[PDB]
Amino acid sequence: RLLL
Amino acid sequence: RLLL
Amino acid sequence: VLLLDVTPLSLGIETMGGVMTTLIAKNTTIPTKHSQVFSTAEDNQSAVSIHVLQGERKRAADNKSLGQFNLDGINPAPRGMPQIEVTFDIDADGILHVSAKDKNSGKEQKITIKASSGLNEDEIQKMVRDAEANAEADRKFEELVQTRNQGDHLLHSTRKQVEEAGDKLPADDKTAIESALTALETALKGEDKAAIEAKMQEL
Amino acid sequence: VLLLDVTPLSLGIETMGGVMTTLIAKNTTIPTKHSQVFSTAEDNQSAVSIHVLQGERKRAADNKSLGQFNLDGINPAPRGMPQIEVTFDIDADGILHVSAKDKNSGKEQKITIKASSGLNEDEIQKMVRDAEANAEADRKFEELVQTRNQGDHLLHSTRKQVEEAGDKLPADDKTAIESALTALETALKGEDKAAIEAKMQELAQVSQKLM
Repeated sequence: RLLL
Repeated sequence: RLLL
Repeated sequence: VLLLDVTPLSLGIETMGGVMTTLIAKNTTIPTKHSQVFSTAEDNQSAVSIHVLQGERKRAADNKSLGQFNLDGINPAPRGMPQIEVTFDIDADGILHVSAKDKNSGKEQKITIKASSGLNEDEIQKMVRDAEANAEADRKFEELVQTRNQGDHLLHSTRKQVEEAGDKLPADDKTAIESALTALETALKGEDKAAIEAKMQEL
Repeated sequence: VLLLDVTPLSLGIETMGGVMTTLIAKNTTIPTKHSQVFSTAEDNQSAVSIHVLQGERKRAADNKSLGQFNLDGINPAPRGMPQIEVTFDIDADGILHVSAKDKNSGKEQKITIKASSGLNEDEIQKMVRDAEANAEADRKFEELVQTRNQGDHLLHSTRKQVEEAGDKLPADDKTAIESALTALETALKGEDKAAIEAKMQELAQVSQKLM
């Protein structure tokens, strides 16, 4: 789960 | 989603 | 034993794709705390924006925004490698404590949202209903973003793979590549799963 | 209008982590077809095993196995790059058609599971209850597997990154790394979210002279  |  | 304090809707953070990751699921008896480790999407990403949300939809956009905060100072790294832990904590008072901490550099930012914050009892029922009214259209979004995100992963995997064998790649192979990559990325900006899986296929 | 033939339990496939990805969610009106693209877990992986499952749990092990099949001949590639499409298709007869096709090499294998297959009306109610009973413990597995899998990604990320700057890497940095890598991969084999994140952290502090 990647965050921008 | 990867598989083996 | 007679009555219970429960979270009326799910609480989570918005992630890559425009989706929303739930950290505290709907109807959890509030005095609870959950933490999940996330990372960055881009290479050399220095900060992450923790966008707090309340809702049941798949689109972070179709939910209640409780607040947002930035956790910067993330030492440059290959995307997917920095470790950032987001921790949602709701005390008996029903006050939400959303912290993020670089599990390496030690940095940590915090935000505290008071219990009066959120969708009122009215908005809570509409949320729940739209969730159900749209359940399938929401499912379309889920399968879309998973694929979209996977198309992102390919665009980069490939782009970098070019360097890993620059001259090793004969013109009209290497040129044939640079072209489709352009094509896919444009498709990713789109929302046609069928089209995205196509430009993916092309590469 | 008076009756709807519908799926009693969710149908999906087992994916990395020991988890299970749902392709046709519970109570879907059957005639339906959903496909989702997956990939491989290992570098140079040549085949993928499509393990079909019926259930509501998070552990593919706590669900009903309707069948399993292999789609091989996947040309060697960097992990996460091959494209495999799994398509679950249930017709009006309630017959399930699970196909897997290399979205590149064109290879495609299939399996057809008849509607008499799966958990009976009984097992179906037990499945649903346990799902509710264990909801939280299942929630624990999810967060674990998500982390575990992210620990996996770190082990390899770092392992390869070693090569990309082998000699550029000073002894007691490069040695301080291989050691942590050895420690983490073990933690991954276990199931302690805390310790997995712990070794992930250790590697994140040791492997810094190449961040």
